[PDB]
Amino acid sequence: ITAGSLFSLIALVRIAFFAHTSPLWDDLGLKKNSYSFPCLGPVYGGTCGVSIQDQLWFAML
Amino acid sequence: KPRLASLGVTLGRSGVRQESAKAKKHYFIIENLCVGCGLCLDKCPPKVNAIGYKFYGDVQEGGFRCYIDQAACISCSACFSGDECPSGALIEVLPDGEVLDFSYTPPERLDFDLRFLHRFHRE
Amino acid sequence: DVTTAHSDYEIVLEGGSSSWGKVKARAKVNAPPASPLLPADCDVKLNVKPLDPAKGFVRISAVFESIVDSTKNKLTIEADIANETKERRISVGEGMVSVGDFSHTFSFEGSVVNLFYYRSDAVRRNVPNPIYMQGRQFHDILMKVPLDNNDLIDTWEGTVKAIGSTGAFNDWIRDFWFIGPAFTALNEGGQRISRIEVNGLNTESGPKGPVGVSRWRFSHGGSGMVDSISRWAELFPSDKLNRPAQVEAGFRSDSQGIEVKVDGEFPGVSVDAGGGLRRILNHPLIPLVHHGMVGKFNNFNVDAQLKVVLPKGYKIRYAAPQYRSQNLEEYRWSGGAYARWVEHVCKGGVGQFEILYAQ
Amino acid sequence: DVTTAHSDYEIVLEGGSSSWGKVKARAKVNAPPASPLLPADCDVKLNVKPLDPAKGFVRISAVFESIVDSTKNKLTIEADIANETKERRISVGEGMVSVGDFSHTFSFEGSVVNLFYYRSDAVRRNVPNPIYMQGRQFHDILMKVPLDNNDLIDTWEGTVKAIGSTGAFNDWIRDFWFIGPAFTALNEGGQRISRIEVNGLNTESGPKGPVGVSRWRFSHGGSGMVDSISRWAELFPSDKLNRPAQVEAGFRSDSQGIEVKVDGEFPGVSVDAGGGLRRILNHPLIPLVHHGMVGKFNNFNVDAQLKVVLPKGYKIRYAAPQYRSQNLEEYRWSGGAYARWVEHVCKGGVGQFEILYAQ
Amino acid sequence: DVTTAHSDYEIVLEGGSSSWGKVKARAKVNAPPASPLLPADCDVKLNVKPLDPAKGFVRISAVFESIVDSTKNKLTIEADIANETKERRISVGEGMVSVGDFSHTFSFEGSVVNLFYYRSDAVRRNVPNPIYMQGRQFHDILMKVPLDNNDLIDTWEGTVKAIGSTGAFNDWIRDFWFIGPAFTALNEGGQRISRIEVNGLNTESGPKGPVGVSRWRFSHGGSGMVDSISRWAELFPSDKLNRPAQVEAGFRSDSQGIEVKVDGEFPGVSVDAGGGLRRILNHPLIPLVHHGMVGKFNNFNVDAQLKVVLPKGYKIRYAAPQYRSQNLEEYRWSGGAYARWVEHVCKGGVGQFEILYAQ
Amino acid sequence: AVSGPWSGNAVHKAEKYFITSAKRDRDGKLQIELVPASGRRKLSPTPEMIRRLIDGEIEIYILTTQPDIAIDMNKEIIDMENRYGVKWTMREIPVFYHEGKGLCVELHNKIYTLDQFFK
Ligand code: BCL
Ligand code: BCL
Ligand code: BCL
Ligand code: BCL
Ligand code: BCL
Ligand code: BCL
Ligand code: BCL
Ligand code: SF4
Ligand code: SF4
Ligand code: SF4
Repeated sequence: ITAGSLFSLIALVRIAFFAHTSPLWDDLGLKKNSYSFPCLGPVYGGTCGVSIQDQLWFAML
Repeated sequence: KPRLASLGVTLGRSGVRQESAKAKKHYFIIENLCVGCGLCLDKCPPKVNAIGYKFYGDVQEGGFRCYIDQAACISCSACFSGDECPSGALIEVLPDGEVLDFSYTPPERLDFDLRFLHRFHRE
Repeated sequence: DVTTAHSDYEIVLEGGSSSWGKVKARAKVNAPPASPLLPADCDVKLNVKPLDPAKGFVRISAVFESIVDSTKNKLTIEADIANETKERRISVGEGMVSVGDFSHTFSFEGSVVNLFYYRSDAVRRNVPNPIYMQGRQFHDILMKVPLDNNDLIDTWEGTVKAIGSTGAFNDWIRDFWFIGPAFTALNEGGQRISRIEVNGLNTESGPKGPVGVSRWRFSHGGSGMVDSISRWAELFPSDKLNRPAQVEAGFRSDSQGIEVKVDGEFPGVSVDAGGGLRRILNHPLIPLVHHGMVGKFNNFNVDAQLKVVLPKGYKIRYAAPQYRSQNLEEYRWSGGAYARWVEHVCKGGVGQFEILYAQ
Repeated sequence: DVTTAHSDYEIVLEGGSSSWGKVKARAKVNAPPASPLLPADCDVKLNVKPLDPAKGFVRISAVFESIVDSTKNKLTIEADIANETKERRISVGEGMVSVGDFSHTFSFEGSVVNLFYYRSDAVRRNVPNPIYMQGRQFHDILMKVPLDNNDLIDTWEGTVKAIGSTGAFNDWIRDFWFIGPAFTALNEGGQRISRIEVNGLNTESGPKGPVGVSRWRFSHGGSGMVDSISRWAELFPSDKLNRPAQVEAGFRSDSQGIEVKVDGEFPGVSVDAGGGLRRILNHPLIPLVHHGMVGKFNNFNVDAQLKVVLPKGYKIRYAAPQYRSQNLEEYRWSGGAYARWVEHVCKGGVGQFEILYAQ
Repeated sequence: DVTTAHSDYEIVLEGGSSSWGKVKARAKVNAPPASPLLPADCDVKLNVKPLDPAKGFVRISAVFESIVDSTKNKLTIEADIANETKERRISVGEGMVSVGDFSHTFSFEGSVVNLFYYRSDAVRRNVPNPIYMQGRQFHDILMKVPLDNNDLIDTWEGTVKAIGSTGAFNDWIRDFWFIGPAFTALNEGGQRISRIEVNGLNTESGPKGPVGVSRWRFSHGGSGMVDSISRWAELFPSDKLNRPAQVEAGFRSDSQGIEVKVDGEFPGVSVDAGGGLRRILNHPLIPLVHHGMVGKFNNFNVDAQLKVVLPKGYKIRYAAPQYRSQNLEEYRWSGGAYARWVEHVCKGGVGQFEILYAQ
Repeated sequence: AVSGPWSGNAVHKAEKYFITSAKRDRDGKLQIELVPASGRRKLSPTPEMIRRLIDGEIEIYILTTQPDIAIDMNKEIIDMENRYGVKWTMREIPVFYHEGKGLCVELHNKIYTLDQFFK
């Protein structure tokens, strides 16, 4: 349970801290305009599942 | 003490019912900034196929970008209006020439963290 | 046991280049007014009709119907103000002043000149929204009051005698012109009233009866706070007066409190803010600084709702304080930050509340 | 441990043409005084004992016994004020000023002239109870002080030297005269202090020793707010002074708060209001406007009781705010609206509270 | 409706003849600032280094880094102030003023003269701790701004033209020098700004480019409230500057609230009080009177803690308001009387809080 | 140092300005106006605002669709694209400070000056 909480907490700390920008996207010069945007496309090896709605899914999963 | 005709103002505790309680501007892609996500392309009306794709390599290596065809663009400002662009490539030039990268920009600030001499956040 | 005040606001704006907005405001307050005579009630009416587009002239009317301690008081004004140049603005008008059984009429030929101590490009460049602009205003006045009453004659005879015998008339007239607390209002808004200058005090015959005539000229300077000086071009949207504009308001006051009703359309409610974005006109500073003078006498609780209605396709890009709720085209402000800003500005604060709405 | 202040008031009036009323006031406040030095305590005594009916001359005395930051401070005045005309009023008196081990006496021959910028019949006819009266006052002063101490001698010279070497002495003397926040108070009550004029600064020998003699003149104008100008006839009921009248008050102040004790009889408490109706004298505006200056620094809850006692056969025709309770002849005010008006006027508000009592 | 503000204070003092004290202050407030532009942030830095003991000269620096409504604003000053005599004090310094893309540098040669209207021995003998001292200050200014920008030249040309064509330039310049609410602050602290006097406005060539030069001189008088005049000797502990002293502070402000941080050591924090007893320096009156101007717009609850640390062997003889708790040599103030005095002085009150600590 | 993502635009690491018009005066001096990415104020490249560029507080760029860029940018841009929709490509050239000439554009391995670069 301790490991199972800290695991899904990672997806929650990311919703709280990276809703608009992250250290990586400030580096890649990008803005998370939206909460339900799927990916930015194939670019940078791809960036799928980066919105907070997707981070919500990875907390439920 | 005479007075003027009464003002009907029932705002507080009152038994009265309350009330319900042109091609001027131009748009462009900065190609070095674009990541080709195509969010702009889907805001363009399908009978005005202004935004389009341009390929020159593998997509996983930024091999594709978007661009507005000005010959068919009608300056409806749908791509810019919705704050779709995540990189700033989609920009707008006003009829007198200012370049806007985003529809509204937050104001600049200094930055410092406030601590306290004797509270929980000490020093 | 605890005082409370309730209020409702509403602004409806059109799209395109139109600066036209409809404003409605209802307020109800439970504390006594600072007026040393009660009850005092008052209704005001303003109507502006464009005479001709090329000239830029407009006809403005004003009616004041106020009963003060059972004393009927009425002031009526009809004038023709037009833009001569960027700093000069001439007005020709007539009006009537009635108190109880007394009344007297007047005709005036006047021009107002407005100059800014400096006009620098760097300010303009470095500033997107300038609030304070330092300046001064000069009024040329030619008053024409017929001496019909026995009292008018005596007020005129006395005035001429006073000028003749007292050297300090230009200075001590400012103690009369601003009666009771209006004089303290001068220092409060950072406004300096210069000494009046009497060009002439000559009696000229009129078909009705002898007409005392005064030709005077004065000046007054604003540290930047004064809106007449800082905003000279914005308070006269004559050229934007495509159709007639009217502002109608009134209020009731006594020991129990104040009831106020305000409504009317006029241009200039919306002004360009840069980058294709529109914005509600900056709040006038003089009214806030002038209300902090009477609004700091009773601890009160604020219940204010500000309903703003925007044009089709027009949404807000930014507002602080942020709207509590949005409902389709209309956006609502109530509670939280906004009912702190209302308590701020009802006590004399001038803190900025900005709404930017772009198409 | 809450800002709370308790107060008690009392007015007893006689019948007939008598304007005589007894006033008692006690107050208790829990916030620190806006005084850079504490503790500061003070007792004041005023006695007016009439001299002859035909002349209209009266003898007024004043004693000030205040300890400021352990420094005993005394000021004593004995004067003979009489009515010369409607605008002139001459006073002859003597007094002594003691601070710690220092003391000096003075004798003065003075006259005050009071003129209203206008006097119109229409204002009198159409306004039954006017509050705001624009005017100016002129003081003629002949000060005479015996210089029997080294410290007094040094002050006498420096002044002459300063006048001789500084052209701006008439202007910069206003800065020294209104010590601390007293100067700020000038703008606050809409009162303008004009430049003093030194008729003469001559040393004249006296039997005791060299005596400094000064003969100066000054003026000051009121926008209407000032009670000395607006109410010149009402602050000197000399002719109504059949028996000696005395007002006695005192106060204790420190970090913990203020306790005030005031009591005394004098005429002018009741004035005719028209239509056979009497009325309590309009509240002085200067004290309220002057207390809003220090009363706006600590939030508080009011606990004030105002007991008013009327003459036999004399019942109120109207009061706002209305008396909470009525024990027949004696009426009581406490709570509700009245507590709302006390918080209003203790913070600088000047809202009207009128009582009309007819036989 | 009440908001909350949290603050912490700290004063550490050394023993012997040392006047050195360390002061730290943190504050956090939840009401909107009175500034009509938000957000407005600001960081200030002051450093004073002694150049030579015999001369008494010291080098003072000041940096201002403020962003106002997204407009970067910076002012830099480097000056050499020294004590010439009891009333004269000459300063030689250079600085830079940058707003957005605009910047201009300046060099000044200046002297300030401070005189007290009177200097009596009796006041000194009978009053152990005087607060109000009546006085006036005179500034001699020789500004040297190079006209590098197109805008500078135009501001200078315009200035010369204005002087040439307007007789009232000495008077109306005070409406520009004190912009917006700054004009109102003058009357508030009982401070009179006299008319400026232009000795000369001459363009003198410099190696870089034409240098507009201004040689002006002005004066200003304090009724006693002003600390620059009343305390001229205390605000410059040059001779007590054995080691460098620095005061560092900054603040963040917007619609939501204000965050302030202040820290630094300097001499003069402790001054002799008589009878072998030391005492914390009397609170400056001008800051309190100036903050009552913006601190009276929102009802607030006070949460302030004042930790005072004394030298070994040094124990308080007396404090009002009394310290809530004590920890050996450290004494604490919080709550009760102290959080009434804070509510008092944050709204403009100047009530005395005195601490006497003897060895 | 640098402001956070929350202050101003988040994508930017330093404030961004775009030279929007390069008209010339009667004397032939190049009047350069650069507006920021937000775009609500007009500035000229004064020493105080160049001084920011030395420390990287701001960055300046020019669009290739500018009405008066003088140099035939489209032909050169079209050639490079063909080397490795081609027409409508737009780019942002990063203006840099050369102490000897002021603002220069390193276009195609050849330094240029704003006056040389613009019409
Ligand atoms: C209040 C601040 C200023 C002031 C501000 C201005 C302004 C601003 C201007 C005038 C100008 C004039 N002034 Mg002036 N004026 C002041 C003091 C005076 C005094 C005086 C008794 O001391 C006098 C005699 C005058 C005389 C005059 C006239 C010669 C002239 C036209 C007045 C008019 O038609 O009003 C009409 C009569 C009324 C009762 C109107 C009152 C309107 C109020 C003040 C605001 C209402 C507008 C509301 C906020 C928005 C309404 C929109 C609707 C479409 C109307 N001024 C003070 C010092 N004055 C005008 C000019 O330039 O002439 C060439 C003009 O534009
Ligand atoms: C405060 C507002 C006015 C003011 C208001 C008046 C009024 C009103 C008049 C005087 C008049 C006089 N004034 Mg004056 N006077 C002011 C400033 C000054 C200053 C000064 C230090 O600047 C000086 C030297 C003088 C000098 C003088 C005297 C020559 C003369 C008589 C004074 C006296 O006997 O007081 C006595 C000494 C005292 C300490 C009394 C203080 C009384 C206080 C102010 C009010 C107490 C009454 C209380 C509310 C009700 C009490 C009822 C009891 C029956 C007493 N004035 C200011 C500017 N002055 C008088 C005159 O006309 O002479 C011909 C007079 O009627
Ligand atoms: C604010 C009240 C007074 C004022 C108070 C004083 C005082 C006091 C004196 C000066 C003196 C001077 N004044 Mg002055 N001065 C005022 C208005 C002006 C104006 C103006 C714009 O109107 C000008 C141009 C000047 C010009 C000048 C200079 C010629 C000279 C040195 C200034 C300096 O180095 O500042 C340095 C630049 C700064 C930004 C410093 C600001 C400091 C603030 C005000 C207080 C900081 C101290 C803090 C509370 C404690 C810090 C301890 C640390 C060890 C520093 N004054 C007003 C009217 N002025 C000085 C003199 O005598 O020269 C011979 C001096 O001692
Ligand atoms: C306790 C805190 C209360 C509060 C306490 C009070 C109190 C107490 C009082 C008011 C008063 C007023 N309040 Mg408030 N008020 C509150 C909140 C509000 C709210 C709201 C919730 O939005 C509103 C709409 C109001 C509205 C008002 C007005 C009805 C009124 C001031 C009238 C005015 O503008 O005179 C404008 C006045 C003038 C223009 C001056 C006229 C005279 C001078 C001499 C003219 C010189 C100008 C010159 C001639 C002009 C130009 C001429 C032309 C150019 C020709 N209050 C808060 C919640 N308010 C005051 C009042 O008057 O009540 C009756 C008052 O005493
Ligand atoms: C928090 C809100 C509190 C409050 C907060 C405070 C605070 C805080 C303070 C007071 C102060 C005072 N309060 Mg309060 N006060 C409250 C309610 C009350 C009530 C009540 C409940 O009815 C009363 C009776 C009082 C009474 C008083 C007085 C004891 C005192 C002002 C003294 C005065 O008149 O000086 C009159 C002063 C003068 C006349 C000026 C003297 C000096 C000048 C230079 C003289 C020039 C005049 C000239 C020479 C005159 C004429 C000369 C003659 C003509 C010859 N307060 C409310 C509830 N009050 C203040 C005080 O002084 O406390 C000690 C103060 O700091
Ligand atoms: C609701 C009640 C709130 C409150 C409400 C507010 C509000 C509301 C505001 C402030 C503001 C301020 N508050 Mg407060 N405040 C509270 C309590 C506090 C406490 C605390 C708990 O101890 C602190 C530390 C502060 C601190 C502060 C500052 C950050 C700020 C004023 C800055 C300043 O000094 O400008 C000093 C200013 C100047 C020196 C003037 C500069 C301009 C003029 C023209 C210069 C002329 C001088 C001349 C040139 C000088 C000399 C030159 C040299 C001699 C050379 N507040 C209480 C609890 N406060 C105000 C602010 O500015 O916020 C941003 C504001 O609006
Ligand atoms: C609630 C506030 C406290 C108070 C708070 C303070 C504080 C705080 C301080 C002083 C200080 C002073 N106090 Mg104390 N003081 C109080 C009451 C008094 C009384 C008294 C008998 O009540 C006296 C005589 C004094 C005396 C004085 C002075 C020694 C000194 C100011 C120096 C100065 O320049 O003044 C000289 C006189 C004047 C400047 C004004 C002239 C007097 C008035 C304006 C006119 C008197 C007219 C009188 C009625 C005579 C009749 C007039 C006739 C026509 C002749 N205070 C009240 C009760 N006082 C200050 C100090 O100690 O500095 C050394 C200071 O910091
Ligand atoms: S998540 Fe993967 S497959 Fe889906 S759009 Fe993004 S890059 Fe393409
Ligand atoms: S303005 Fe309209 S048509 Fe043109 S590119 Fe944008 S969305 Fe497409
Ligand atoms: S939305 Fe932005 S990143 Fe996506 S294709 Fe358009 S310009 Fe490129």
